Amino acid sequence: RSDAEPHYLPQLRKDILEVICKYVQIDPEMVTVQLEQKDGDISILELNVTLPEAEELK
Amino acid sequence: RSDAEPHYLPQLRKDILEVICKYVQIDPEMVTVQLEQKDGDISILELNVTLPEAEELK
Repeated sequence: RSDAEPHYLPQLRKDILEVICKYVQIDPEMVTVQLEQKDGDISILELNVTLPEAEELK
Repeated sequence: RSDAEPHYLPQLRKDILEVICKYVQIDPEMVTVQLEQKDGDISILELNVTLPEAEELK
């Protein structure tokens, strides 16, 4: 797990998953996660959030 | 603001920003946000997180 070096980066992404859950309801397999980097000692953690339909919830 | 219809989607992304702050420290202009959709009544909220260098923090 290359994201284990910090131990917080993956803690925040999983948090946004529970966060979107507190306000909505989606699975972890629906949210993608991908880290990138720039030529200047910089990183870029991007995460896709595929939300499904919704209507039964009011 | 097309993301104002739900009022929670943008609340979770801003939360992950503060979350990465509680465990680290970055600006909102460093994290990108982009929503997408599929041909099946589905959405895809992707957000880039450009993290800067780090060392002064122990």
